[PDB]
Amino acid sequence: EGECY
Amino acid sequence: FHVNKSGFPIDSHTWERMWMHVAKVHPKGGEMVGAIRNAAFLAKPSIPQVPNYRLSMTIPDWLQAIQNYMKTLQYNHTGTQFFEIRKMRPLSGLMETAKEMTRESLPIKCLEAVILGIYLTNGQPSIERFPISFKTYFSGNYFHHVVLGIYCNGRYGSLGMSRRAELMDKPLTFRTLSDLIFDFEDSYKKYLHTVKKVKIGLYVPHEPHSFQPIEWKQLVLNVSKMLRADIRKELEKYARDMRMKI
Amino acid sequence: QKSAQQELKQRQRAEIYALNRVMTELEQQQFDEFSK
Repeated sequence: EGECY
Repeated sequence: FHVNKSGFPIDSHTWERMWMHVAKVHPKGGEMVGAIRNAAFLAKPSIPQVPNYRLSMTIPDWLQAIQNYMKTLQYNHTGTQFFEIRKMRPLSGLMETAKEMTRESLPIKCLEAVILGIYLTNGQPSIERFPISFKTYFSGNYFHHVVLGIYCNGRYGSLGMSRRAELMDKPLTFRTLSDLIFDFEDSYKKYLHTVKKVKIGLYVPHEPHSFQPIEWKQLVLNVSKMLRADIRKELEKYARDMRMKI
Repeated sequence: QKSAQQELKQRQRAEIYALNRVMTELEQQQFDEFSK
């Protein structure tokens, strides 16, 4: 996902 | 937002890229990186024991042990995700990666945590697992996040990993899916996030077919456009459909 | 063989956790500054 939040 | 695609040990390109990112991000940059790289007396971090359900454990204590294990791995603030997760890969492949997480024992972010929570709860049929995905908006940018929804003994909860303590694990005390989702939304608003989309997956099979992947988006609600009465209406309908195996 | 590779994995892991602690402390400070 990347940002997580 | 780099991902390690090189396996372990991490290759030069991926390793040097990680260090350059954190050097840029951190205000002491080069001094910080130089203090760690090739330091002669770095603590060897202990390796936490992988949790395993035993009949002597209550289900909440077992779930808490899973969550504590994830917390001990730590949320990955390095900027380099260490385990590649292709979300559409069959579960059989994702579970090999989850095992690799327990073997290499490194920090993880939200998507890796969901895969890991599936792996560690596989084989306890009393626990139903399903991904919950969020798209949020904060100060002009969109953010994506995912946790592992849990349904057990008529109660909902979650496992996960987030930068924020209120956007990950939730105890098995929510009587409806709506209550669980609305608790995430209320938690997000503490950080001035507006939830744009909520995606609910299907139950993840404990014994999936060889090629079965996780289904991430069986229900998609554009919650920013809906009144809360309609959000609850739609979540409750879908949750009833889940519980009936329709 | 695979021996020198395991040594590299362990050194990389020690550095990763050292770095992750520092970055976690950074994110904690920034989050504290925004929430004030």
